[PDB]
Amino acid sequence: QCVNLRTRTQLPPAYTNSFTRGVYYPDKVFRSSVLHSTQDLFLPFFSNVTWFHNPVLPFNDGVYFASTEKSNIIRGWIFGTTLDSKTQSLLIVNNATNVVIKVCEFQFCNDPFLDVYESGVYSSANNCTFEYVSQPFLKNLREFVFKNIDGYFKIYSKHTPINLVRDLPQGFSALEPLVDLPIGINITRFQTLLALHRSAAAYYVGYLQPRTFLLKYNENGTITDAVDCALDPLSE
Amino acid sequence: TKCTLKSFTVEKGIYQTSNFRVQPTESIVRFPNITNLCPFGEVFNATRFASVYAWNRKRISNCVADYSVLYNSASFSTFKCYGVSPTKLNDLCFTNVYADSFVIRGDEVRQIAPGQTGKIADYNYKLPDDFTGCVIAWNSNNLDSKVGGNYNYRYRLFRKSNLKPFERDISTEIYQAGSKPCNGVEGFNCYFPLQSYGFQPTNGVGYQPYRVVVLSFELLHAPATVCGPKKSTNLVKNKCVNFNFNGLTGTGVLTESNKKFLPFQQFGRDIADTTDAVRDPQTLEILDITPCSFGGVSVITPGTNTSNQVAVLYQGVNCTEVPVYSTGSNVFQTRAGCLIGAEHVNNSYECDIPIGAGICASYQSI
Amino acid sequence: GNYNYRYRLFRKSNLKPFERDISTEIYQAGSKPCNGVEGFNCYFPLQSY
Ligand SMILES: *[C@@H]1O[C@H](CO)[C@@H](O[C@@H]2O[C@H](CO)[C@@H](O)[C@H](O)[C@H]2NC(C)=O)[C@H](O)[C@H]1NC(C)=O
Ligand SMILES: *[C@@H]1O[C@H](CO)[C@@H](O[C@@H]2O[C@H](CO)[C@@H](O)[C@H](O)[C@H]2NC(C)=O)[C@H](O)[C@H]1NC(C)=O
Ligand SMILES: *[C@@H]1O[C@H](CO)[C@@H](O[C@@H]2O[C@H](CO)[C@@H](O)[C@H](O)[C@H]2NC(C)=O)[C@H](O)[C@H]1NC(C)=O
Ligand SMILES: *[C@@H]1O[C@H](CO)[C@@H](O[C@@H]2O[C@H](CO)[C@@H](O)[C@H](O)[C@H]2NC(C)=O)[C@H](O)[C@H]1NC(C)=O
Ligand SMILES: *[C@@H]1O[C@H](CO)[C@@H](O[C@@H]2O[C@H](CO)[C@@H](O)[C@H](O)[C@H]2NC(C)=O)[C@H](O)[C@H]1NC(C)=O
Ligand SMILES: *[C@@H]1O[C@H](CO)[C@@H](O[C@@H]2O[C@H](CO)[C@@H](O)[C@H](O)[C@H]2NC(C)=O)[C@H](O)[C@H]1NC(C)=O
Ligand SMILES: *[C@@H]1O[C@H](CO)[C@@H](O)[C@H](O)[C@H]1NC(C)=O
Ligand SMILES: *[C@@H]1O[C@H](CO)[C@@H](O)[C@H](O)[C@H]1NC(C)=O
Ligand SMILES: *[C@@H]1O[C@H](CO)[C@@H](O)[C@H](O)[C@H]1NC(C)=O
Ligand SMILES: *[C@@H]1O[C@H](CO)[C@@H](O)[C@H](O)[C@H]1NC(C)=O
Repeated sequence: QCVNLRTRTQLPPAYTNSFTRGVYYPDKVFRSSVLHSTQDLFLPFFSNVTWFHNPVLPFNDGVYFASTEKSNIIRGWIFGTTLDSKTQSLLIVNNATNVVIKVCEFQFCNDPFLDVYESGVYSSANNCTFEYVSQPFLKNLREFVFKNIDGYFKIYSKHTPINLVRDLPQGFSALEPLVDLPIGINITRFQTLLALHRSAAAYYVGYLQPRTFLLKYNENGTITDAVDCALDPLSE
Repeated sequence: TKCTLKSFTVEKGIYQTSNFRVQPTESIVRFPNITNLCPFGEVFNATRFASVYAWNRKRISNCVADYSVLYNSASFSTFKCYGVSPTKLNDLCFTNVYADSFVIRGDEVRQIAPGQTGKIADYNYKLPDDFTGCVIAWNSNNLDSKVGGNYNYRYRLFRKSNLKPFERDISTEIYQAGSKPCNGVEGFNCYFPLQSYGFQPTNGVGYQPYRVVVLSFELLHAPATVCGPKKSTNLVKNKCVNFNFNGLTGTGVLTESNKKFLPFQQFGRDIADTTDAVRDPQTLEILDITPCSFGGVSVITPGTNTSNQVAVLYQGVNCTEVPVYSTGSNVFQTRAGCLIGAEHVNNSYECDIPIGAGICASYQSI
Repeated sequence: GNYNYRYRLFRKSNLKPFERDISTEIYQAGSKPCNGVEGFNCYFPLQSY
């Protein structure tokens, strides 16, 4: 039931500054008023984050995704390698009431979109392996970090109320762990899902790299500040 | 003192002999409430089973499976485990399970085994000689067998080749025994490969229907998700014991704590990577760990040439858990520890044998 | 066929080095107490070759 649209979704591929966003808790250990140095995959400070205003993008080691969402236009995500029945494919959808995660060899169309009047962007769904249902994930800045290490799919999330006009604010906010998946797929590309009525969406994408960070834990165990040990001599 | 010093005479002074520590009392283990049981009931208690040549295949993953009830129940006529002993299933586990269920005759029970041949073993279901898993079989004469004959169940008898391991063939094509071609009509050299079971309540033991389910456990590199529940027990406090909190093992005394774990941490450490607090997976409360007491012991003596009575000092140990020198004489608790075998006096003289914190002892008794 | 040689197959625990066990008692494999009665979850620990 999927048909290619007439107009091209040619979104301007702009660039902007990451500033000091993209920090998440690396483990589940409580620490109180201490400085801890750890080496892991992070988003480098003051990096170059790509702005889209629906192409297939590489996954690399991990992905940082951000959206100044209004009225919940973004709906889900697709992950895979060949994006067909030849390989297992991951699908995540956040409809009005629940979130559904599926691991199946779907047959996606050339332009998937959720449609309005539940899932019809795939011609077939066979050999399903993993299913999951949970509470909904979602002026409203939504930040997510997706990682895939040794057959484990980690998703970190954060929601923020913002009043700034255009770009990412200058501030610090750590990302708390959200979901873990014990499934092994060698994901290499991914795609964004929109539910556009049959008749102007902006988001930001950045990539992770391995490096060392220093984090500060206050009395209550919350991360309030961080330092990148490879930015400039003062930081080192 | 004599043995440590390796001499038969000892001069006046204080000597360090050995150490002292509090032994743990008992063990405790804690684990989550256990949920998401595997659905064995819908498989074994299924109202209708499929035929042997169309065996039902079921995939089991991401659940907890209890084989204790299956092993203990005597309702199963045949319980044959080949890969491992039944008692060890609850300990180690694989990444997925496959269940193949069907109904056969009572005599064909041994055909479902590694390195076995027969009509079933070569035309309906095949097991590799390296297969690992278990087989369960139980009579169903009162249910599967029909007074008019359970002709619904069919078995394949005719095929040019055998069946591969875990391979199912359901072709209804007319088998051609000879070289004479047939236009879909059975003749002298053409026959239907499938024939019906003829179960009746009065047929005899061996011909009675038997429901058979084989379980195969596979360990693909994906993380394991299905195996037995983890046993747990209650918890104690104010006693040096050893614990296995959700895979984190260690000794110490557990007390109540006022720390505020943020809602997703599990355990806390302060510095130098030493655990201080934990959260029990059932009550979801924050506890506190303290190492139970230990310290060195020392002996104060005035010299073998003078006398033969001594005093004993435990360093940095509160005079609450000392334990023949458990009561002995009057016990004195000092800033340096606890002391047994000497009397505290209100006078003050010069220092003979230093003890610590501004106090010392001498021989007068001691 | 020679069947004079038999080996143990079930034991409550392992064996310390250079020990010998010749006792022939029924094995209570399951939770049901055999009480010296052979049957379900009760097997002879000696198996021939
Ligand atoms: C939003 O998604 C949820 C999750 O799939 C939907 O709830 C399910 O709907 C199916 C439809 O037949 C039912 O079979 C399930 O039992 C429902 N599950 C739960 C937990 O409710 C829900 O209907 C969807 N809502 C909309 C508007 O599409
Ligand atoms: C359909 O699902 C089956 C079972 O889930 C897949 O079978 C796997 O095949 C690979 C290929 O070598 C084996 O390594 C696995 O052990 C098989 N079993 C698993 C993964 O459980 C089959 O590959 C799937 N089909 C497709 C096209 O991916
Ligand atoms: C850390 O935790 C402490 C203790 O819970 C917080 O202190 C409380 O802050 C609230 C403000 O919302 C006051 O109403 C309470 O009276 C405070 N209680 C105590 C005992 O101080 C503190 O706000 C938390 N956050 C930080 C950054 O310290
Ligand atoms: C199939 O159903 C029977 C009947 O409900 C189950 O047998 C019961 O098992 C429970 C748990 O051990 C006992 O408390 C009952 O006394 C049993 N009832 C009878 C009549 O025996 C059986 O466990 C079910 N099989 C499976 C695989 O779930
Ligand atoms: C694990 O299970 C126990 C037992 O069912 C739960 O303890 C109960 O908690 C409720 C909520 O306060 C009490 O009303 C009951 O009296 C408790 N029962 C017992 C036997 O202590 C516990 O809440 C469960 N925990 C989780 C995380 O599921
Ligand atoms: C040895 O242990 C006892 C038992 O706890 C200690 O006695 C406590 O002393 C504090 C301080 O005065 C009181 O607040 C507690 O109420 C006492 N507990 C009891 C059970 O009486 C004693 O202080 C310890 N020894 C030393 C040298 O500190
Ligand atoms: C980010 O990339 C754009 C695209 O070339 C470039 O113009 C801009 O200078 C970059 N910003 C940096 C390197 O800080
Ligand atoms: C993904 O592909 C790579 C390269 O082909 C392979 O090494 C890896 O095992 C694959 N991971 C899977 C199939 O989960
Ligand atoms: C030590 O022993 C000698 C002889 O054994 C004795 O004369 C001397 O008084 C002793 N010293 C003491 C008791 O301080
Ligand atoms: C003498 O010492 C005892 C304890 O050994 C004490 O209770 C008492 O008060 C002391 N008397 C004086 C006069 O200091």
